[PDB]
Amino acid sequence: DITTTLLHPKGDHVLHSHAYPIFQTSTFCFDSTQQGADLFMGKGEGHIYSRLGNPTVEQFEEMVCSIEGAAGSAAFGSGMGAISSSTLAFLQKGDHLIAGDTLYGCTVSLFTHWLPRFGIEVDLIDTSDVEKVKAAWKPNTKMVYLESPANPTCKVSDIKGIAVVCHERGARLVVDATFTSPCFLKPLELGADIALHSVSKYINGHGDVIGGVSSAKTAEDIATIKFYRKDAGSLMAPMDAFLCARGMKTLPIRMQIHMENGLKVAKFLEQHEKIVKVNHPGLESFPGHDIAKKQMTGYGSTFLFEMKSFEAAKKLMEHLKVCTLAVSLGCVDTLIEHPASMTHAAVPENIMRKQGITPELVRISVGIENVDDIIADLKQALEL
Amino acid sequence: AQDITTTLLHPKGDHVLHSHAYPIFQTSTFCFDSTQQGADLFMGKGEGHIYSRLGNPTVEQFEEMVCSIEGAAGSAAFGSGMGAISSSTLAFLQKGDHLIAGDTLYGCTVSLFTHWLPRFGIEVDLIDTSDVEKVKAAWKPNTKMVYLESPANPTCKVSDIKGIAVVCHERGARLVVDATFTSPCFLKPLELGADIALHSVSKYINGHGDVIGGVSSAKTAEDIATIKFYRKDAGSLMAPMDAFLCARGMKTLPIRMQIHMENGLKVAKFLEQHEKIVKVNHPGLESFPGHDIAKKQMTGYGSTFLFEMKSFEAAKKLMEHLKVCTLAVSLGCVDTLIEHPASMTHAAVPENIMRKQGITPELVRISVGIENVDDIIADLKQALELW
Amino acid sequence: AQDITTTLLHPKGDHVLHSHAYPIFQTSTFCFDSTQQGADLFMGKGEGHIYSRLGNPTVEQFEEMVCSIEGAAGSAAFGSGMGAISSSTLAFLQKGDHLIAGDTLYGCTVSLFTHWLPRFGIEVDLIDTSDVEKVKAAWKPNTKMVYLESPANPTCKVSDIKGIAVVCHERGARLVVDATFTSPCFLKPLELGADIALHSVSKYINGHGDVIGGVSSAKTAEDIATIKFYRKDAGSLMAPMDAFLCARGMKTLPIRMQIHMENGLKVAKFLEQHEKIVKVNHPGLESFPGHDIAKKQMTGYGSTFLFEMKSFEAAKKLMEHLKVCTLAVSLGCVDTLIEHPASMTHAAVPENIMRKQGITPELVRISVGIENVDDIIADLKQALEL
Amino acid sequence: AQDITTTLLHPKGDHVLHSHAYPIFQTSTFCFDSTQQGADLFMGKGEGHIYSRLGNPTVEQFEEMVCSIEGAAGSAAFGSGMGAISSSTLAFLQKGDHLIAGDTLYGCTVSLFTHWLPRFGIEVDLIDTSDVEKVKAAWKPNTKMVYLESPANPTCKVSDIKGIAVVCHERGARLVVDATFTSPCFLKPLELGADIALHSVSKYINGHGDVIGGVSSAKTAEDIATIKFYRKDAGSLMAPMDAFLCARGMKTLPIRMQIHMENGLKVAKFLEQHEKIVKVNHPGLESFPGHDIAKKQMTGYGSTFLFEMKSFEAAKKLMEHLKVCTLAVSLGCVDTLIEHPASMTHAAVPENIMRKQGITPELVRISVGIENVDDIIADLKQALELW
Ligand SMILES: CSC/C=C(/NCc1c(COP(=O)(O)O)cnc(C)c1O)C(=O)O
Ligand SMILES: CSC/C=C(/NCc1c(COP(=O)(O)O)cnc(C)c1O)C(=O)O
Ligand SMILES: CSC/C=C(/NCc1c(COP(=O)(O)O)cnc(C)c1O)C(=O)O
Ligand SMILES: CSC/C=C(/NCc1c(COP(=O)(O)O)cnc(C)c1O)C(=O)O
Repeated sequence: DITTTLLHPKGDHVLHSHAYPIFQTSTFCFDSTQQGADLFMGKGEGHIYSRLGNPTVEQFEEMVCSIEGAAGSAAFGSGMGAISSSTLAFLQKGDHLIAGDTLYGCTVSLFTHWLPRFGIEVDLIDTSDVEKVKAAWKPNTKMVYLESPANPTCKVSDIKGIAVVCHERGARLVVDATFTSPCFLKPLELGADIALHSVSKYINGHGDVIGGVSSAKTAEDIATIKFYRKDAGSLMAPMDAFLCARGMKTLPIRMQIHMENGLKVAKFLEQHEKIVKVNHPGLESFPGHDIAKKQMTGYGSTFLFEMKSFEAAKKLMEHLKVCTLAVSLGCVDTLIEHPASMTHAAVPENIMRKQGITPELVRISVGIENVDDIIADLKQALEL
Repeated sequence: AQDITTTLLHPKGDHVLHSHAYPIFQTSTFCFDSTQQGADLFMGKGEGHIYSRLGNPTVEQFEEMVCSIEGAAGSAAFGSGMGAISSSTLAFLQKGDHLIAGDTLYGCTVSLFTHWLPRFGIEVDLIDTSDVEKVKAAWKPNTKMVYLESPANPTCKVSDIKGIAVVCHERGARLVVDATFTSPCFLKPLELGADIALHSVSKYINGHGDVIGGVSSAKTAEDIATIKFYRKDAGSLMAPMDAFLCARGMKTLPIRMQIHMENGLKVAKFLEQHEKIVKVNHPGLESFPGHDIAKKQMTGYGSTFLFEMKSFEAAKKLMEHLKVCTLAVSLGCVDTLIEHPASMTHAAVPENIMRKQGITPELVRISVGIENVDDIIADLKQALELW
Repeated sequence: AQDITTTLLHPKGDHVLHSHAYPIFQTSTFCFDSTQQGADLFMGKGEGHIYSRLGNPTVEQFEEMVCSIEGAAGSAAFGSGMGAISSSTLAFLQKGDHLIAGDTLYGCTVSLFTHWLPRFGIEVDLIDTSDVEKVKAAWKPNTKMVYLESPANPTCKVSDIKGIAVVCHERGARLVVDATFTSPCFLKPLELGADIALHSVSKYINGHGDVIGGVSSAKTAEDIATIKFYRKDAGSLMAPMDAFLCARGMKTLPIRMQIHMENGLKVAKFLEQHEKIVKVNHPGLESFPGHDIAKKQMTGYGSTFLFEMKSFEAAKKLMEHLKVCTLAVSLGCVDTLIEHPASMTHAAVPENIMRKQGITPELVRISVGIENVDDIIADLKQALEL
Repeated sequence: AQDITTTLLHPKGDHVLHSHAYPIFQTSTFCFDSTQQGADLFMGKGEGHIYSRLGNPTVEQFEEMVCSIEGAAGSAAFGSGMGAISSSTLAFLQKGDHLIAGDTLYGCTVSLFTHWLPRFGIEVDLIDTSDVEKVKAAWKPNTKMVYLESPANPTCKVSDIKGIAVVCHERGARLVVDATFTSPCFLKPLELGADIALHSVSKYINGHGDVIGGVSSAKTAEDIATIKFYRKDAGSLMAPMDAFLCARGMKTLPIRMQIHMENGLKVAKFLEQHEKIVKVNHPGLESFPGHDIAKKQMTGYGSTFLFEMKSFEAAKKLMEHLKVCTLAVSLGCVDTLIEHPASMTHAAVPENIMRKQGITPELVRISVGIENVDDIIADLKQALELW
């Protein structure tokens, strides 16, 4: 499985060290003027300066590249860095971008405030309906950007169907697969051109690092992305790369538990009288379950449910003993959040409506704690 | 008036669990007491933390240190100098705006302004900013920003920061200054009229050659908020461990700069009088054009500068036979570094910009560290005197 | 009751500035509010910190996690397993005391007990602790301690911890158990009657091969205070960064141990039926001597064990033609390690005491990781055909 | 001869993958090429690594830096000063041996020597080592070691290291010196005849208040090997991250020490002439007994020293009303620290030893940092002149 691959990354040992060393350095020495000059022209093997390339970071990049099935991967200081670099490395004044209508808050901010200032046209549309994508299409359409399942509502898009449109019509497909991890969703295997993650979430999974990663189908696209990163400057620190690579060693095993724990918690919620509705892609009752079972080999453990009022969401969120009230997701312990007033508080009213985000919704990110302990925590909070 | 050495060693803030050194907050998220307290923090109400991309205690401590020396309204830390530069320009410039920038700049700044900005509909002109009249002649109705690096990397070309600020202030343009080469001990652009002062922290501020990072400081609370708003979406963050290391390096910044300044002037004078050396571009030498501007507008000099050999082969022979100096890119480290701009830091600069910058194969750039200055001069002398 | 997985993920204690992950207190010293407040802390009242050698918040968080799983009065972290062992024995033993220790121990423990303790006037007997009557027969009027490893490094020899604890309780001696090889998920010596339980945290507890450290946990508040008092003067400290890494590694200990156990078991059964293998020393095999004791005293098994090849040449051929397993010392890492005890971990052990622990040039020690077992079996299988 | 500043910035050793900063080997174990190569390293021949308890590259780099300044045959790093002290004594002393140690020592060293060593059959006398005749009078046929701290913590009592060395050399005893208070910039006990020189690295060497560590250096390959043999079984290891930080702190050791030495002397003179101050114990003052010995045997002074107020109440009022100085134990940090030995560092010292040390409630110990010395003096002055 994917576990052996992750624990046995390709490459040589450094001074026979079993654990890969942390290259906490800015610069590298040259043997001669020519050797230094050659590296600047991309000939020969070696390093120049950590913003161009750091061995500890490259090891992390290789690990993600191996499970994505990519030509190459680039690490960043945050998911937002991956997202900016995977879009603005390509899009320019006069170009048009189609993006999902329901996206992580700060992605809405990027697509909605910054891109138009740089002369990029952006439409947000319901990407669960492939014909809706075809109708928004323009002659200057250069990219489609998807998040599936979406944050926070878990709305599922047909990545593979959109990928066909993109191939035929000459556009890049970018997919944020943060919510599912590369164990369960491999967008490049579905026709996508770029797959990206907030490493801050599942990939690292220990709640102690912010980082991003972007993987490209072609060698030319990852070189462009890295060229942008050189100038935009969102870098993963060597220490964070050591921590991310370390976290990734247990990724396959953690995902297995996240997925099963998640399925079980959602079912407890779906059949509980105080719960109106549960948005989890693995449920038969959820719209897009068929597409998601087809296009993914498993599910993340972050999902959303509806209470009967705002008072009751507040009641539940503030009387839990095990779950922690905090933003973020995909950590080893359980997190709980209120999107309307937190993660998606800054999202414009009209995008708020079309997304379906209301004060009645509560988002949970189920950890790898014993499931029954998680359920008993939710139980006492709901029933008391 | 308390000395800068004392200020850096005693930054404002409450201790955390009485810890003498400020802890490393290696965390992504923060817990809320209640939905309301968390809701409130999201709308800027109250004091506290949400998520490290928005604000991390260890990073904020480093920001406060830099803010206190720049004399700013606030500072923002980044994953690299280039993150600070992108976020200090593109947070304000939009399609249809015009930027005037110096014609001699760090190579990747040239890349950013010359490849990326035009793609975003931003008009850019690279101008000799050592002549205020050339800046005025380049001005247009839509000019919104002037960006300077002075002394410039790598030729040390000096721009009249005060003189250019007057023009920005009269015409509604922001003045942004990259002061990396001098450090905030010696060059404080906010006191000269700049709106934004920024640094690659990777050089002098950290000083120890073991971190890549950036910082930008704004005169106005609104401009720093805009910068951090851009940083939130562009995602160039300083990691907590890197902030801890940068704050630690900065504790010795004033005494390191004092030694760098003195060492670099002595090495530049030795080189200036050596038979093998054609000329020396250090802004503290009386022979240097713009020495008079540099001495009025700065309070000292960094120790990174450039000199001319008689040939490319003489430069290669020198660079490769040093035992104290290290052949490598970067600068501002405690130990002495040396490099060849034409084929290294500036090799990717388009040909017309590189000849406008005056960069040729005979030039060598040296970044003098805090080693004993006589050991540095002896290392250079032996190499210059080779069979 | 709350499951161990949940307990490790939700340790007791206040958050620091609302930080979700516990901060790394990379500091030597702490500030006082007042002379009295500083003087009061030095007298042990009430709450706070002075200096990291005395107590560091990051390190104490890790200590609390181990203490919670051991069921102890308290825990102390060290710079290495050898620091935990040294501090758990010499904190109590003095000139004229006598120590009974298992005859099969980690090589450096042998070095401690055999070279250093006798120089400090402490008498030491290495005896076969798998037979409780031999423990009784070695007993002396000055016996103050029994030290056990079970299963032993590297042969996996099992001792009757429960039976020996009764004798220790009867005769007024402390029982100290190194449970490194099994982890506190599966072996809990303090439940068995031991007074002190210790681990090289370098192995499973951290489990990522990137930290050296030790921990010792005591039944009584007085004993853990004595251990810490010794640590204050001896100076084997866990660094704040290493404590951050050990706490973090420990968050997945329960699920890692589960895979290590199942993985190890299957590899061991593969080897036991392979015609190039004379015997497998895995305590979870029905064949192995003292399996009966190990099944009763432990709730699982570690993934490190030993097995015999036909010759030294064959052992050499195995270890040098593997593609997935790594030739290296240590154990309990996420990936598979392989080692040759006679010329490595136990090379320094005196021939005399080496003879009677039954370690020969034909023995090979394997530490099974959390890789897919099928891949580990294939690696072994391919190499057993050259 | 190359300056110590240059030596510390250019340590011998190969670069690792051309990295300018030495990497952090956050690893427990190392891979072997073959059964033979692994077996050989345990023997041990020739070059390479096994397991970080036996040797770690990052830690070994820090060890070489110390070894080069001490002029030793080798150095060993530890998890704490106490770790270095335990391993520099108990690696050699066994049951039946006799140790002579100073009567004024760091409190936890008194604890080690008076509680733990006797439990191991080692005979210990604490002696006034400021008088070589008292040392000779305490000598017995089984004396194997003399252990000194000079200037002593906290009273700065000076011992004649050179005089005592002559006696150790003639009689077959090892001389062990704890030079923490002075740093290896100013005191090199191996040049004065000591067999072992050690430090709490937690103080000046690291200098930044953010690590606990120890180091010990021996004049002979055999002695450093025995120390490392002891270390491997006692298990007091320096962590890879802590070694990276100590090596980084030590890059500025010579310049920090120069500023500490001058600041401390100026603060001691200010205090000495102040009406509130009864006495000042700084070995650089001509009024101090043993000033003549310190001057001859050291090439400078650390900046930690003690002074006498008129009362406990006056000491407390001083300590609690400082804005620059920080109230906390420890010393040798870049910022100034202040402490009350009687109730803090030396509170657990048996009262027997407390009075031969001369430690009273009127004494305050100050560790003067590298802040501007006028800011430090103004902070003391304002607190001394309080209503
Ligand atoms: C301030 S709110 C906490 C952050 C949350 N998510 C982030 C996120 C990013 C961006 O990733 P960073 O830049 O690493 O945070 C990208 N893509 C997706 C699907 C995401 O969910 C959150 O709690 O929903
Ligand atoms: C590959 S070459 C090494 C880098 C060099 N300089 C960097 C630099 C930056 C950018 O700062 P980071 O992003 O922190 O590197 C910004 N501003 C200025 C005046 C700079 O000199 C160099 O060796 O000249
Ligand atoms: C160079 S040999 C590698 C080390 C091995 N183990 C060590 C060990 C320790 C000591 O713990 P540290 O001090 O953390 O190593 C204590 N107790 C037990 C049961 C052990 O196995 C080894 O591979 O057998
Ligand atoms: C709990 S009190 C704070 C510690 C202080 N000093 C320490 C010290 C050590 C021991 O070094 P570590 O083990 O690194 O602390 C050794 N040798 C000497 C001359 C020392 O001064 C103190 O504030 O006086």
